Amino acid sequence: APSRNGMVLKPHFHKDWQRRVATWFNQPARKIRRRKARQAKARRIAPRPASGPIRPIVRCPTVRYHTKVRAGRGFSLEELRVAGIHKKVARTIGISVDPRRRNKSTESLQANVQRLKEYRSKLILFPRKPSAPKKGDSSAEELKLATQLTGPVMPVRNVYKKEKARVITEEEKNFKAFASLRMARANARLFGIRAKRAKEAAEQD
Amino acid sequence: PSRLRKTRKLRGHVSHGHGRIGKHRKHPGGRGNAGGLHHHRINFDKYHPGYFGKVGMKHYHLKRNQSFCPTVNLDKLWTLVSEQTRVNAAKNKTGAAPIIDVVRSGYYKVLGKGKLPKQPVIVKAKFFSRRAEEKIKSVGGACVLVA
Amino acid sequence: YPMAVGLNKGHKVTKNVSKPRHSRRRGRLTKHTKFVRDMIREVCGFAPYERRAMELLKVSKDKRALKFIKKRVGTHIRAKRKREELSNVLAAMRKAA
RNA sequence: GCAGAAGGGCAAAAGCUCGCUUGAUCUUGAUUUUCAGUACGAAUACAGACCGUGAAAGCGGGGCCUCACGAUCCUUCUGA
RNA sequence: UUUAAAUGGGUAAGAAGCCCGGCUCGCUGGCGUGGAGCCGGGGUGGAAUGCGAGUGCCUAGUGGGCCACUUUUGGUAAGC
RNA sequence: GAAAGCCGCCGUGGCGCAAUGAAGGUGAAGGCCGGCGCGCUCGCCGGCCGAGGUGGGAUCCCGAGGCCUCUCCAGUCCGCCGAGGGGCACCACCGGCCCGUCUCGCCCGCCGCGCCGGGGAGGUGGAGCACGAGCGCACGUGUUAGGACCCGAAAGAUGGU
RNA sequence: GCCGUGUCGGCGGCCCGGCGGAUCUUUCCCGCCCCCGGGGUCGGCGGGGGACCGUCCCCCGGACCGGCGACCGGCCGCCGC
RNA sequence: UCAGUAACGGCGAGUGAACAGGGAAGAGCCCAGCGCCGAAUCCCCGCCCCGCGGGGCGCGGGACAUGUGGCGUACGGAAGACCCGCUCCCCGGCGCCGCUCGUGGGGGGCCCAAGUCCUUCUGAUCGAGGCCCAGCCCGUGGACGGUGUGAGGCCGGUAGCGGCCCCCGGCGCGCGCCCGGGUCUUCCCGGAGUCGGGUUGCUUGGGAAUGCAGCCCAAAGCGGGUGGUAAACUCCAUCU
Ligand SMILES: [Mg+2]
Ligand SMILES: [Mg+2]
Ligand SMILES: [Mg+2]
Repeated sequence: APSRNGMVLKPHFHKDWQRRVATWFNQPARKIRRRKARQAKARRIAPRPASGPIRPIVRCPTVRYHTKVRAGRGFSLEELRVAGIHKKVARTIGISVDPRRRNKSTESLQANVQRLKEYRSKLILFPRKPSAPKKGDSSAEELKLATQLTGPVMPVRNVYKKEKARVITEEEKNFKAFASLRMARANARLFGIRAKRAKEAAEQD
Repeated sequence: PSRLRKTRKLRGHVSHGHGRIGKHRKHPGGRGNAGGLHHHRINFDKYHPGYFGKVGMKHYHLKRNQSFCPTVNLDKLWTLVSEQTRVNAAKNKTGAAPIIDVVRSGYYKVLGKGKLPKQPVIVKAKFFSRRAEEKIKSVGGACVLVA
Repeated sequence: YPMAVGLNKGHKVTKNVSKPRHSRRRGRLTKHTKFVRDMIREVCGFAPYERRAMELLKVSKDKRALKFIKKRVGTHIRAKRKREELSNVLAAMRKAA
């Protein structure tokens, strides 16, 4: 069955696969079924923003992706605690809440508090009949538009710094080299062994 | 295109391009990679040497994110910034060298590749090779390391 | 001079101090619950393996006692914890008399 | 005569007797034979160590040469 | 088996060849020895006949053969 | 119109742009000039540059000389040109570089002087480097897996009458 | 009357011009961190501003061709009436 | 997408996931326990407030239930007492008005223009023709039926065409329900023949056992589970 210089191959067709076949013939039909499920969901709700609540700034895990910024799930009660809004009030203000999320850094904590107060300062509420607590006159003169598009406060905006130009000085052109990588990597794995021989000379008397 | 193929041209001829003697049936050598050590052995060496056996250590559940480091070597290093930077770098004021950080360009390690130009840089990478950083320290540049 | 590999790894941030999440204080003894388990182990008593254990734990030896508790209660981290609270009954039976 | 089946080879010898020895060791490639010009096996010429013998040149990394043997998977021992 | 054909097999019949000058070497070693290598310079018409070659990829069919000179094996011989 | 059109802070991702090792990991630029340390079989500082060298090599460039109704004076052109030059792709060869291992060796470094890091010179193993050629789409041939060019058993299994 | 291409200039339109830049400006403008009610560029943060460079929109001069981009004048030679 | 990858496999033929990442969609909660409230709770029957198209909050009797109904409470903590500065709400039912983004749904019946002149034919929908207004209509030149090939003869098709009948989701009079937040102080704080272990089966890519199941043994409470090589020690992370 094999021949001249070729590829040794494993087609996974040793199983009755013509019954379990999937053809995407309804796929234009479902694209105009979930546009009409977005349009008849936009006009059904309110002047409330389409594509739902405000999402947080979130950094990705796992070395490959930890230099980018992603839209997250909720707002991690500590960030709701500092911003001053209540946890059961917040999801009818338009603010997503994920109670199982942890804040253990401070800079990424203060980023989303700045984000959450910037949202509250660009929000207009409607009283049912015009009582308006925490709210004043005509609704920002009818709120300048109707409904937003694919993100209320532009959820990614992954930004990079300027770091314009520097002068190649001493102690910078001279030290932080490949020897610093090799010695720091070796002391990372010779740490527990060297702390064992130190015990052996501590029980030496 | 059924028009352009061999079976329209081969219709009228008896064995249909397969021979009176051999008379192509279904599976005369077995199905797939059958007999790879026995009767198809001379095919599997001379074209796939290495195909049979254990060769290393097993690592259960590897994650293709722990080992992720892309590389850029030094010829592709000045294209990470504009060409408007390096023409502005060398026009005789002071030792003002630009930054080139490969991490916001999506690279982690800087390898060596000759003809890094005469200007100084400060290059912010996660890792360096020793051929790479001594090309940089010979154009008057610096090699600053980032986590 | 921060770097990725070595012994002080990672980008340097500053830690957020926080009172820990309430789910983590789950198996604490909570003195009324201490009262319920300590009252009910004298109306009910000891299991047959841990009466044989504490009559090996007073006379026979201790390496053979835990070898008997290794087999019946499952693991080693469970066998020592059982062996030390049978010894605290055996100490309270004899030395508190 | 050279252990033996044959053939080739061999005379201050490759035989016979004696004297020391362990090169029947450690390691990388190349090549020949079978051949697809693949493998094992066998062989050849080296190279680098460490050795033996001899006064020395040298010879020796098994048997005077042509035969005497065995993959993957698994087991086992050895090595830094 | 001393001797030993006919047919046959290999190689050679130039410029990648020849000569001269110099210099590198950790190889070799009485020696400006030996041998390799490198650079530079000098002289092209070097058996007959015929012919355009060189090179890579992809590749089907085939893997039962049969006969006749001459040469030969088994067999009494055979359209064996 | 189940089409077509657009997005680009929708390029995430795929393949390619870098290889090698079981792995920890490491990871592809050289030559000259001028000097110096025992110019010590080894090297060091500064400049010039910059993919090395040899043999072939289409094309191109130069080209003495050569070719015209009367002789000495000047112009474009074109054909013939021995010779010489820079040499494409590519082939053969030599050198070089990176990784794995081997042997022999000496030197340098300090977020800390160590059963620490780095370097050297020779030899071998690699699907490498030596100024990138890939990607997407379409077609054709080939091989394979699928009922697989068409038809064909003796069977085996499950559930029933 | 005309547009093609280098060369600019009027920096003109840049503040009543488009876009692009991992160019610059720690003296601009907004909510903050670093110390003794105030303050130090005292190093920046989030954003806006306006310089510079790269390319495209006019005006005067200048360069060539007026190229299948053309009309009028005169010329030559046709053409039907 | 990862990825035909890690991994499994007479390591042969073959098999073969996940986590990041980009999207589609996005919504969160309740209980037993532990405490508190005179069982503050529920079901049935009888006559009524008063009703359409029938279900109730009101009244009176029989049961349920303390072996525990209901309220407030749920691990993101909770409750109570303080103190501090706010605030009077939500829900359905009834009547009708005002809409409904393709312009809400269902149903019926309606809506442009040659059958003109000549001509061929069994029969025309054929062929020719309609002044310098292009013979007529066109938001209608889809389709089909009519003695043959029809924009105009006829259903229709076009059009935010018109009128009809029934039905739906949503404003505003009467019922029904109604103190939240912060700071401090004290008290409270959890699911067992289950986890786990051994062994045997089946299963998985899961490999010194991924999952499941039988049998045996069987917990703890700074505990337990997980951290992809069996085990001991140790630290950390994470979940409950
Ligand atoms: Mg065939
Ligand atoms: Mg064929
Ligand atoms: Mg059967």
